[PDB]
Amino acid sequence: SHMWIGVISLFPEMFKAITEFGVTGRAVKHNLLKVECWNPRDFTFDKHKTVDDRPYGGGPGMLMMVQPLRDAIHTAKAAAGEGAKVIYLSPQGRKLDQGGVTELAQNQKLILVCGRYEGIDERLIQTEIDEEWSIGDYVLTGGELPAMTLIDAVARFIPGVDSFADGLLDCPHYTRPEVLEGLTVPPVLMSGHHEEIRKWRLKQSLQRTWLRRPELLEGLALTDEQRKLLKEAQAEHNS
Amino acid sequence: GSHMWIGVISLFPEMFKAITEFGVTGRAVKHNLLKVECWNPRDFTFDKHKTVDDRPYGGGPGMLMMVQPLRDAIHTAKAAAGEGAKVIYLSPQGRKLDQGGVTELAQNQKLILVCGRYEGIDERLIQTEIDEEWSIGDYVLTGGELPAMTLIDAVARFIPGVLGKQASAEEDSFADGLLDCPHYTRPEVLEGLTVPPVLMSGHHEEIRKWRLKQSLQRTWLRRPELLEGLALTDEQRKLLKEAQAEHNS
RNA sequence: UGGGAGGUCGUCUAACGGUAGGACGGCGGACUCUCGAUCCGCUGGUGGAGGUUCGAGUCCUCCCCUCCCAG
Ligand SMILES: Nc1ncnc2c1ncn2[C@@H]1O[C@H](C[C@@H](N)CC[C@H](N)C(=O)O)[C@@H](O)[C@H]1O
Ligand SMILES: Nc1ncnc2c1ncn2[C@@H]1O[C@H](C[C@@H](N)CC[C@H](N)C(=O)O)[C@@H](O)[C@H]1O
Repeated sequence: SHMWIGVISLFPEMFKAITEFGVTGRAVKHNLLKVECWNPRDFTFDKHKTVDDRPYGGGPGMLMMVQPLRDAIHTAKAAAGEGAKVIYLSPQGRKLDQGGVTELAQNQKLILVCGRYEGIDERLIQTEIDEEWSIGDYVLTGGELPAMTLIDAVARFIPGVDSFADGLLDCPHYTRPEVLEGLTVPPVLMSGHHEEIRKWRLKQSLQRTWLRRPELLEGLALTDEQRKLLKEAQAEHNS
Repeated sequence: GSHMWIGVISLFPEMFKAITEFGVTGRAVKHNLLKVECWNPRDFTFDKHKTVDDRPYGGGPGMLMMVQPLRDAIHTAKAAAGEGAKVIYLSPQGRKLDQGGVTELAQNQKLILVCGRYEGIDERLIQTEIDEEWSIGDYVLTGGELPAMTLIDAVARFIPGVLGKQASAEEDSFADGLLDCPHYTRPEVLEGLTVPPVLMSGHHEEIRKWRLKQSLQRTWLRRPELLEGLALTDEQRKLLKEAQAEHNS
């Protein structure tokens, strides 16, 4: 099985950033992931290929023009066939987190609408969009980076391609040399005992989650081992 | 004129064309309002195999970035940037980015962004070369390039002259700490839905109040937590109260 | 529907008793853009009757509608 992602964007070339590079790029070459794009501009019918328009009530800025965007969405929705969910990238949507990523991952086909300018017509959101998703509480100039972020995150779940895995931040990592700028690698990682290492790393993940993002610890049911190790870390932090 | 410089450390510098050749950010670059320079650790690898990943102690998942190429790239960039440059590591273990953080980061004249790949980077490079760690969200990506581009884009909207003449009236979410109001454009009736008459009224004061009320109502219904510590005018309190009543009962 | 005040394009704002303008909106067009930028046309008004005056947005009367002050 593979993942198919439809994208509606005025700047499809931006998507090369994920399709021609890294793990996701490798995913594309092996046909494990396909990303098809439709450009509202290819759907205009005028001399200047207009894809934006003025918002009613005046004031500055522009919105994406309704017709080209709509036609692109219907065309993409068509090509996608039955069962394809249309998602609009927006700061007012559901904030992405690992749970949202896994849910989005269930879907076999998705179509991602990338806004530009001041956004899209509200009626298109009500009539064509199934779900709105935000990548964070901040505003960007467009939805392409958010779309690629979502794609990359879900792409990690495609067969043949873990922090947050258990609700915890990842542990610290080390590689050669044994000593770097007077800093030595914790002896336990070189001890070669898989069990001592596993326990040390788990304790570190727990300590970091507690110290940097302690709130990520309310919704979890720690195992006896996790509760014990966390208890130890808190004792070490301020004795 | 207004200018900002962003140094980037990345194995895939070409990814950055996504924010430098396109849109508002592309024009900002084309007008020298925003400058992005990229150093690639692969160009600093002694390894004859242009190898940039090394094995993690303890065995485990994946590979880590090789220390020497990454370190040399960071020192070269830091040296080129000169003094006063803040070094940031993109990582999910970092401070979660939000609009307040974007304004704060936007307070820097020079920044260097380190983009990880594979399982990440040696913790000691973080302790010795990194000033701050930032995450774009509670989810895991294959690399720091998208997060870096996200950070750059987010701060770029705040560089004067980027959006154009009087961007102070340009409306986006979080700009004033509230979510944006809904927007409408031509045609007047599509898929049975009509544009709210007030926006066609030409009545300026009512439109200002409508927009403000919509922003308050939408923020209240979708992200009420933002409303927890917000300085508000008498008018916003009144308008918000009207909206809360209107939906309830 | 008691006592005050007031009516000009859709909105805001001008005009001595002398040919009713401007800004924004709305419609449409140029930039030759990826311009969330900037320009340019077109649309459109004195609430209604009387009366004074050579002439009324302006002054007088009545009618209507609107705001403020206690139903
Ligand atoms: N936090 C975000 N998450 C996902 N997409 C975003 C985010 N911020 C901006 N975008 C995209 O950027 C496009 C252009 C934005 N300037 C529009 C913002 C819109 N006016 C709002 O505040 O809701 C939006 O249509 C979205 O597609
Ligand atoms: N949410 C995020 N915010 C910022 N950077 C991220 C995010 N997710 C992944 N990255 C970066 O992209 C790469 C992700 C992977 N290397 C895995 C990282 C590993 N889980 C860690 O704990 O660092 C690293 O460079 C991360 O710093």
